[PDB]
Amino acid sequence: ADVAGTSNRDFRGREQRLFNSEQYNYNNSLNGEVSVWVYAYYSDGSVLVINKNSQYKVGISETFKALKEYREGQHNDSYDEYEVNQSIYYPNGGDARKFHSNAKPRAIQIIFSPSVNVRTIKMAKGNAVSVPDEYLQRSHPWEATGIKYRKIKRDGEIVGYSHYFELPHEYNSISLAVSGVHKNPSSYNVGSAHNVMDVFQSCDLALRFCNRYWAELELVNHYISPNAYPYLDINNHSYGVALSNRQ
Amino acid sequence: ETFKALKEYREGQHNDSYDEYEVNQSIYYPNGGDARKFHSNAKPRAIQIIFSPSVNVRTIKM
Amino acid sequence: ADVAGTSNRDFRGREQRLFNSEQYNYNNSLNGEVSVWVYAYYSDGSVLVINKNSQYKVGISETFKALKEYREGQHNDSYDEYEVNQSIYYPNGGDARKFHSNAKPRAIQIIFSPSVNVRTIKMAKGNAVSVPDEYLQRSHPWEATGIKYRKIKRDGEIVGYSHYFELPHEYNSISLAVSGVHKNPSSYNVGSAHNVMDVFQSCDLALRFCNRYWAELELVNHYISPNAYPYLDINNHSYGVALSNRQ
Amino acid sequence: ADVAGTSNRDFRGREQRLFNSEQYNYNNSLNGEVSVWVYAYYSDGSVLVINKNSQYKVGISETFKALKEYREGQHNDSYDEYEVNQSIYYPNGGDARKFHSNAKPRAIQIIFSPSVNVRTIKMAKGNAVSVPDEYLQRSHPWEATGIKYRKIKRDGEIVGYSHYFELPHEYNSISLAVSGVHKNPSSYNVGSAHNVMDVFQSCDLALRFCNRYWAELELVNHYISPNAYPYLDINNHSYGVALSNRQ
Ligand SMILES: Nc1nc2c(ncn2[C@@H]2O[C@H](COP(=O)(O)OP(=O)(O)OP(=O)(O)O)[C@@H](O)[C@H]2O)c(=O)[nH]1
Ligand SMILES: Nc1nc2c(ncn2[C@@H]2O[C@H](COP(=O)(O)OP(=O)(O)OP(=O)(O)O)[C@@H](O)[C@H]2O)c(=O)[nH]1
Ligand SMILES: Nc1nc2c(ncn2[C@@H]2O[C@H](COP(=O)(O)OP(=O)(O)OP(=O)(O)O)[C@@H](O)[C@H]2O)c(=O)[nH]1
Ligand SMILES: Nc1ncnc2c1ncn2[C@@H]1O[C@H](COP(=O)(O)OP(=O)(O)OP(=O)(O)O)[C@@H](O)[C@H]1O
Ligand SMILES: Nc1ncnc2c1ncn2[C@@H]1O[C@H](COP(=O)(O)OP(=O)(O)OP(=O)(O)O)[C@@H](O)[C@H]1O
Ligand SMILES: Nc1ncnc2c1ncn2[C@@H]1O[C@H](COP(=O)(O)OP(=O)(O)OP(=O)(O)O)[C@@H](O)[C@H]1O
Ligand SMILES: Nc1ccn([C@@H]2O[C@H](COP(=O)(O)OP(=O)(O)OP(=O)(O)O)[C@@H](O)[C@H]2O)c(=O)n1
Ligand SMILES: Nc1ccn([C@@H]2O[C@H](COP(=O)(O)OP(=O)(O)OP(=O)(O)O)[C@@H](O)[C@H]2O)c(=O)n1
Ligand SMILES: Nc1ccn([C@@H]2O[C@H](COP(=O)(O)OP(=O)(O)OP(=O)(O)O)[C@@H](O)[C@H]2O)c(=O)n1
Ligand SMILES: Nc1ccn([C@@H]2O[C@H](COP(=O)(O)OP(=O)(O)OP(=O)(O)O)[C@@H](O)[C@H]2O)c(=O)n1
Ligand SMILES: [Cl-]
Ligand SMILES: [Cl-]
Ligand SMILES: [Cl-]
Ligand SMILES: [Mg+2]
Ligand SMILES: [Mg+2]
Ligand SMILES: [Mg+2]
Ligand SMILES: [Mg+2]
Ligand SMILES: [Mg+2]
Ligand SMILES: [Mg+2]
Ligand SMILES: [Mg+2]
Repeated sequence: ADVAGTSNRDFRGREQRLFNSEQYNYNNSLNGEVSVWVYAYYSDGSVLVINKNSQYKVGISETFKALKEYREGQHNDSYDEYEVNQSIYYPNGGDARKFHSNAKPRAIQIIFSPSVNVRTIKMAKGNAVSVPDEYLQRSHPWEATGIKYRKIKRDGEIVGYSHYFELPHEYNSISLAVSGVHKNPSSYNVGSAHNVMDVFQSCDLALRFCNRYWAELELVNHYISPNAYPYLDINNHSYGVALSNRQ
Repeated sequence: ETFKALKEYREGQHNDSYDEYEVNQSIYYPNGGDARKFHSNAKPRAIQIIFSPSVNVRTIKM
Repeated sequence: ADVAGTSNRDFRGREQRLFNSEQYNYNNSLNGEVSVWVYAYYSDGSVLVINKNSQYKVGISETFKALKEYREGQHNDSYDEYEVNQSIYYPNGGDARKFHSNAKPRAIQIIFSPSVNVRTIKMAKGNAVSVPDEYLQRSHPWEATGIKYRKIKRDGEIVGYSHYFELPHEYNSISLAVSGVHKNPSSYNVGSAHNVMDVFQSCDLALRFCNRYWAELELVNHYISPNAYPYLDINNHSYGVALSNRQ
Repeated sequence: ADVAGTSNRDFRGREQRLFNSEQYNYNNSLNGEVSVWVYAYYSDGSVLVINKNSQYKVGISETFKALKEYREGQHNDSYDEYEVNQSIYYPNGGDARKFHSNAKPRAIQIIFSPSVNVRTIKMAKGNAVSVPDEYLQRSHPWEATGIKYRKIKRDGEIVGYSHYFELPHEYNSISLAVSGVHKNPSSYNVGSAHNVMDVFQSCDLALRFCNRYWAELELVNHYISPNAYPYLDINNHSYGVALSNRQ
């Protein structure tokens, strides 16, 4: 046989490159996944991740209460935290024993898989009683925030998209939903009558994952990296795997 | 349902809830947790899916 | 001096081989130990080991209750488990909040040291109220189960004997005692009048060991291997050390 | 065929009677069980049963502490009960908050299977520090109490033997061991040299059972009756099954 790495007959090299290219391209087909992650960062350095993976479109919707830190199997000041919520829903509405709950997120990062179309991304960032813009009567139910997403890149390839915003002020008390649509450069509308019931089934088939990691390092090591997920850390370093035309 | 949601939960009884957080960490990534057991008895041993007879079987997706 | 490994004057090699042979043969003398282990395997992957080591003869006897899983320093549903025992002693006799106690053993392995005589092994596998065979009136107090023991082998040598049985069914609710006698190819009966009081003293001198390990791996690493004990794991792999005529 | 119940050719009737006779006689053979029960009765109406079943001989030995009532999975005043024991071991030796512990047995019943030889029964009824008769120096280690055992009878047959004694006084604070030997009308001594190692193995093979029932009714219904055990209740009623020459 030809010697490795010296000719066009290195079929192991050609198949390795095809194996990667096919994964990249499958994810972008209408048969592929589109995925979103919301990361809520807490002052103790822990991170709640919520992930949803589905065909055609995907999103996540959470209340103010649901994004607060919850330590499984530990004390959580649960009575005082009921009172904190009352005081956040209406000023002076509660009887809490603290000025600032350390369970409130200090920051949110939203990441989409590279199979999203960025122009379809929509976010409803509401106040603590789940209203998008001060009063229901004057609320558009979302903002199209695609222009703010940064490309997470590895070896020159877009491995995902990130929108990050800090919540450093006492008044940053939010509810949050986000949504994006899978790329579709074709003129076959996946929600047109021929396929609309498949998209209804996709609403039931979407898989969700939720967990609190103790540190960004642990999130990088045990969540992002093992699953070949995109990520951007506090030092602006990009994680992910480049696949298109690569061995 | 998530992996976590299908685990056994005994309402109003002890559920080893701290150890079970650690079991989940060890299931999400090998050697990722610090649990005090090899196998969680809260993990399902089996799943049965049943549909009503009004389903069309060719549309079922899992 | 002669060079190592090249002549009959490698006295270090001769002494190494004698050191091993003497241990093998001492254990088989009437001055040596005979040992039994009972392993009760639980559905959480943990393993109760009971070991007894004595001269002349050895055994272990346990109730249904004693073989149930007990987690030292943790919750054990101890009130519900009293009710589980009532329901196991007589059908519908208890008021438990579960159909199957996960503390019930899923399997038993009995292992004897290679100094046992296999034809002397006896087992009383009783029901949950400690009766060998349905009713006392019709019970022979034991079954001689030696024919069922497998040889645990390493490098061609018998390092011990194993009888394993699963308890996979709801009705497998047992009490258990086992017993074996140290080899004695001589015509000197160790229980004849000259030595019988020594065997009575051996009943008092027998050393017992009991502990729950969290996994078969941990049992292999920290119990079986450090002490040069025989074992057979779920994958049918044999552990032990061959000693006869070996360096 | 002949009609049932009218001739010597009712082979189903003959086999039924043989089936019962064989159980009766097997239990009395040297291959059969001999069994002892100790029942400790508490003032709350509950009953601790300890049972031992073995070939050749059988007994039970318990400390003062071990015979005290223990409610599995409930409060047991365990600190105060340590102090009660100190005050029972030596007058004014403890710092308990009660004059009389309700965990002390009010009565003991010892029952043997009908395969015991009554003349071999021995009892060591000690004081609370486990001394048979006031001081060790003057103690015979047992009393042969067979003459006091009553025959428990059903349909004319001895189904077992009972010795009962109340402990109604404040000073009735006891430790207790009992022992009996299986019948052997032969001149083959089961402990002579030919078989002595089998009797040593029987010491390891003896099966034990222990449990606290909440009432004598529950003991009758769920312990005595289902297992065809002999018993004598507080009303002097005999329980058991007659088997010899019976359908
Ligand atoms: N492309 C490129 N890579 C370099 C150069 N110097 C060092 N590198 C390293 O080499 C790696 C890329 O190597 P290759 O994948 O073999 O080169 P390629 O440009 O992808 O070409 P093909 O894989 O043959 O299509 C990068 O990760 C760089 O860190 C350079 O001049 N050009
Ligand atoms: N006996 C034997 N062992 C082999 C052979 N080939 C590889 N081995 C390995 O060598 C090991 C045994 O080596 P030795 O103990 O030196 O050979 P031996 O047969 O015991 O002979 P002595 O120790 O000199 O009595 C085994 O564990 C084998 O895995 C072979 O042909 N014969
Ligand atoms: N033996 C006997 N039993 C009676 C009499 N009257 C009523 N019985 C009842 O009948 C039962 C015994 O019946 P059987 O077992 O048929 O009589 P048996 O004397 O044992 O005779 P075989 O069984 O034929 O050997 C007892 O439980 C009594 O309650 C009587 O006069 N004699
Ligand atoms: N020394 C080099 N000269 C020319 N091209 C290079 C060199 N090193 C890498 N490249 C190529 O340039 C492209 C971009 O790779 P690069 O590693 O710069 O991007 P990245 O990992 O997305 O971002 P960065 O490394 O800047 O964080 C890839 O195709 C890569 O192989
Ligand atoms: N390649 C070989 N050819 C001949 N004899 C061998 C070879 N390898 C090992 N032996 C010898 O054969 C005997 C049996 O050793 P072996 O390792 O097969 O037994 P074991 O460890 O009890 O079982 P196994 O390895 O099959 O689980 C030993 O004396 C050993 O030294
Ligand atoms: N009416 C009767 N006349 C004659 N013999 C009887 C009668 N009833 C029973 N028997 C027989 O007398 C024997 C003794 O039975 P019985 O029921 O009197 O003894 P038990 O059950 O040990 O004691 P008890 O019934 O007095 O508590 C048995 O063989 C039985 O069949
Ligand atoms: N504003 C508050 C906060 C707490 N408490 C009281 O202090 C007790 C403990 O507080 P909690 O907030 O429930 O904290 P933990 O019990 O420590 O935590 P958890 O409930 O999560 O286990 C409560 O039962 C409640 O009586 C209160 O009166 N008023
Ligand atoms: N891997 C583990 C498991 C438990 N624990 C400790 O043991 C205590 C009790 O364990 P937990 O798993 O919370 O069980 P329970 O309290 O019995 O059950 P529950 O929490 O469901 O009421 C915990 O607070 C925790 O301190 C631990 O340190 N490490
Ligand atoms: N069949 C049952 C089981 C439990 N319980 C009640 O629930 C309480 C807790 O149950 P238990 O079985 O004792 O479990 P734990 O307290 O969790 O474990 P442990 O006792 O081993 O520490 C008990 O006090 C008892 O009141 C009950 O009424 N009936
Ligand atoms: N003579 C006694 C008896 C009890 N106590 C105290 O009261 C507490 C409770 O008593 P205890 O006898 O242990 O009863 P419970 O806790 O009710 O029962 P258990 O321990 O069996 O669960 C103990 O920790 C001990 O401090 C004491 O000081 N002196
Ligand atoms: Cl497509
Ligand atoms: Cl010897
Ligand atoms: Cl016989
Ligand atoms: Mg807990
Ligand atoms: Mg609380
Ligand atoms: Mg780079
Ligand atoms: Mg081998
Ligand atoms: Mg409890
Ligand atoms: Mg206490
Ligand atoms: Mg009668």
